[PDB]
Amino acid sequence: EMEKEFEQIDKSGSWAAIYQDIRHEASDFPCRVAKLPKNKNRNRYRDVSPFDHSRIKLHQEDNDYINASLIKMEEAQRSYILTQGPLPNTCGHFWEMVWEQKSRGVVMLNRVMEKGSLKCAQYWPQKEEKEMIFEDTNLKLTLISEDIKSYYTVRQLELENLTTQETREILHFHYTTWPDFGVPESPASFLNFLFKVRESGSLSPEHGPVVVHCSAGIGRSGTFCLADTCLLLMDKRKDPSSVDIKKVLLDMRKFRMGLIQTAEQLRFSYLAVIEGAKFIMGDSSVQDQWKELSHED
Ligand SMILES: NC(=O)[C@H](CCC(=O)O)NC(=O)c1ccc2cc(C(F)(F)P(=O)(O)O)ccc2c1
Repeated sequence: EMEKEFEQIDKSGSWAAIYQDIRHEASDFPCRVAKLPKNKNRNRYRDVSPFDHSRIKLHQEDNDYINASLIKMEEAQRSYILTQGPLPNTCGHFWEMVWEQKSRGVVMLNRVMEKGSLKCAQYWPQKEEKEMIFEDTNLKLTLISEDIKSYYTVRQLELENLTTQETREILHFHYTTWPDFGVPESPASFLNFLFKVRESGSLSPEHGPVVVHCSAGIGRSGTFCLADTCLLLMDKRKDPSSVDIKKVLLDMRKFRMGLIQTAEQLRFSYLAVIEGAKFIMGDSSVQDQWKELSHED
């Protein structure tokens, strides 16, 4: 029982313990390819690498490496590609990955400038008159429109494979107020963001997996995916009471290491899922409650 467990853990103040027990149970698979001397500059962080069994491969011959993982949730029937914030030298690989995996949406949960350093490279154009070209991967990216809100910006991008001259629309959902190792403003804000992503059609099975990222591609990225997966499960299982957030997070960590970086982020996932459960069990008629509470404007 989810809500019961939440109160139980809250009262005794066991969030750090619960979280740490999860870390101590977390799967462990090799990241041999990530550690090859030729991929050192393709990794943002030394301790954050994709497992070999689930890493996304680039359809390049000389080097198919990119720090990205395919989180394949079998029961929930949803895949997500979690990846690190692109480096100055991996933006072409990033968009290449987007192209080859046929993703339709990209979810950015961090800021290019967090605290005081490159927490991510500026991988999309900021002005529609100044398209970006990644000569290494033969891709062109142009900004078509932007929809700025208080805590998130949604963008329409046109990615073109210059070899094929084929064009595609990519939706970019950027959560601009989620601090590294921090939590969203509230379950409402987060859920308002999640549902807009759901509504765009970016998560549909007719498209490639949505590409989700923050700085390392594990904390905020993990919190986002855990919530979405648990909500999916509560909408599918005979009884949502059976959805164990802890077990869900553990199956996710079989695909990428370090998902959810703080006890507070795990606690927030409980909060987000419980709140989101309300608007899945019929009461969806008042979803606008989140849009109002999130402020948005
Ligand atoms: N300089 C490094 O590469 C060290 C290495 C630490 C070690 O080797 O033990 N690791 C990091 O700097 C390092 C590791 C995980 C992070 C995780 C986050 C994050 F949780 F906020 P995320 O949501 O962006 O994944 C942000 C920054 C993060 C930095």
